[PDB]
Amino acid sequence: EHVIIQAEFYLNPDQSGEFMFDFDGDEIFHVDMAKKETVWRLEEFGRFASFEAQGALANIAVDKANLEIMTKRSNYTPITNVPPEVTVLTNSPVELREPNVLICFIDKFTPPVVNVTWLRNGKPVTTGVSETVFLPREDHLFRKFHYLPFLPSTEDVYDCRVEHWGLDEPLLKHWEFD
Amino acid sequence: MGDTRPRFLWQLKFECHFFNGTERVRLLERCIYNQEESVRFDSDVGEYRAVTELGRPDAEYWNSQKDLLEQRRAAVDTYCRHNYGVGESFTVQRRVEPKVTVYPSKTNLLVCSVSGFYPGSIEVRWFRNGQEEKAGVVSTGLIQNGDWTFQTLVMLETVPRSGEVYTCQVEHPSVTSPLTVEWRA
Amino acid sequence: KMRMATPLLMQALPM
Repeated sequence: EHVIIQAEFYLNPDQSGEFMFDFDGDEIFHVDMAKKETVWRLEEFGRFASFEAQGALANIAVDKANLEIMTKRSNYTPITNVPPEVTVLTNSPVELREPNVLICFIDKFTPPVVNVTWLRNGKPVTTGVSETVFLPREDHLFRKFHYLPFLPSTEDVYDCRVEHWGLDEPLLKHWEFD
Repeated sequence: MGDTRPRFLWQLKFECHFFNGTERVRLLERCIYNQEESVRFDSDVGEYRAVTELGRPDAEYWNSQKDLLEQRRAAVDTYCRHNYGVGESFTVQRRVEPKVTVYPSKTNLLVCSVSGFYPGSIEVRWFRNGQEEKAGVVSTGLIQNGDWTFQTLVMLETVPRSGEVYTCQVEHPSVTSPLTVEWRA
Repeated sequence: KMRMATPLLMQALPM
């Protein structure tokens, strides 16, 4: 058994939207709407398939037009914020001076706008970090992954800083080598 | 986090569900406003259906366009099955071998870590001297990394004693013979 | 080539 999902959304008034394929919980790819290019989740996907990126933009335009209609039809009933659960963990078990990856997993939230900051020793880090788009869930909330490659040291301490309209204050998630 | 302006959200999902590969296919087009599904097209049903009141108009309006309903009904072949074929090679048949490691913790606890594997179907077992320990075993359950690999932690609560060999054993489609890691008092 | 499914437009002049 398997499931493939083409998932797309438009959000107002932010005017943000995404287009992505999901296989059993994993992103196959999404489209970069500005550059109009297909962005494969793993480089090697891109050598065994292709996708007409422009099509996504067309779809997004339909999505937007329909949103606008639904907004009025609902008589401007706004979405209810649902704050996320956040979880920090490592790619593999940690051994000092062995390069690892810290994972910030933001889950069970909507709408799809978040702010995520990596905090080493209370200071923002951006070196080598990466993230995913908003991934789909059956209850229609969202998942998102942030990644921070690092060298495990004993002095270094870490935090994942997450903000979202459903939260009254930034949510900090700690992690140290203990 | 400012800007309390009310938000309005529209989500489209096309879900291709596969059973025994291409054998049975179901297509689900779900339309969702502010996290509530309002109307869908279920290939098992063959036409749009309202899920909430808000969706009623679209069901009728789209159903009345019979040339489109046919496009949709075909989609299980033109879209679901077509796509399955294109992706199988690197998705359905993706195999990455787990990496296994053992180490103690306290609460004494033993920890088996299985990380970096795909797909997610996996069997992890604890052995005390080659007698499988079926009780006192506590698992973290599958964890999706978001990068097409999984990880999981299976803990054995036990009071070790030298002359006891603890084994963590892992079975997974990526390997033919189980992987085993042993830890000694 | 991977295939896209296209959403339908809602009725723009509503009743």
